[PDB]
Amino acid sequence: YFQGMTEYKLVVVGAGGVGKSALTIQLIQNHFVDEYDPTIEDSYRKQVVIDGETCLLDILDTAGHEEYSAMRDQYMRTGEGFLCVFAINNTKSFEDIHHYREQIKRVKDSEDVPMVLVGNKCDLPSRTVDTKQAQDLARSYGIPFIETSAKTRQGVDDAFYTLVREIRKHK
Ligand SMILES: Nc1nc2c(ncn2[C@@H]2O[C@H](COP(=O)(O)OP(=O)(O)NP(=O)(O)O)[C@@H](O)[C@H]2O)c(=O)[nH]1
Ligand SMILES: COc1cccc(-c2ccc(Nc3ccc(C[NH+](C)C)cc3)c(OC)c2)c1
Ligand SMILES: [Mg+2]
Repeated sequence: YFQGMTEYKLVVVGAGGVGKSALTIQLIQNHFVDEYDPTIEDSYRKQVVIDGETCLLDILDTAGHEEYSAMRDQYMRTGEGFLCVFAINNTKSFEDIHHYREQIKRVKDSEDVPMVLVGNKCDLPSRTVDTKQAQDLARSYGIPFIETSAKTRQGVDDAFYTLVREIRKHK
């Protein structure tokens, strides 16, 4: 019996400065944050309708630069889907995606975790990562790729909604 709307626990991961917080705040507040305030851990919530189903997104916004914590592994165990974010002007953030994916596969002990690859800051002219490279990486992992800008709001809804659709397909 229906006791309230379905809830989805999403975790936003990726290197320092790629725009994880900016993406989340654009989704929740329709606000672009220009300042860089490094995150340790922040929790957000939003009700949306995706494909005719009302649901609640519980979003955990993570730290880019973090050593081994068992506290980190805990929320990666409970998270049901992961936005893996790099910045299209930062090649290192793109190469770090492999490390986030491995970390997630290890803690969930699974090959088939709901995930979306997100290439953020697509409004900047200093692209160093081609769309095609990122699409090929996503195709090799069997996951969707979405280009976003927290500043223009391009792809922001889509990134989160796509992840929810991936979670739904997985169960
Ligand atoms: N032009 C542009 N700037 C962006 C975009 N997303 C984020 N930024 C900028 O990049 C900086 C870092 O954004 P922020 O969301 O804090 O990064 P983060 O990944 O949450 N960092 P951390 O892991 O330290 O928490 C900020 O100055 C922000 O305004 C984007 O899509 N376009
Ligand atoms: C442990 O690993 C996870 C992993 C992923 C998401 C979550 C999650 C995020 C936010 C909330 N909830 C929440 C969201 C925003 C606020 C802030 N309030 C001021 C509204 C409080 C709770 C949540 O609750 C079940 C779960 C937990
Ligand atoms: Mg942040």
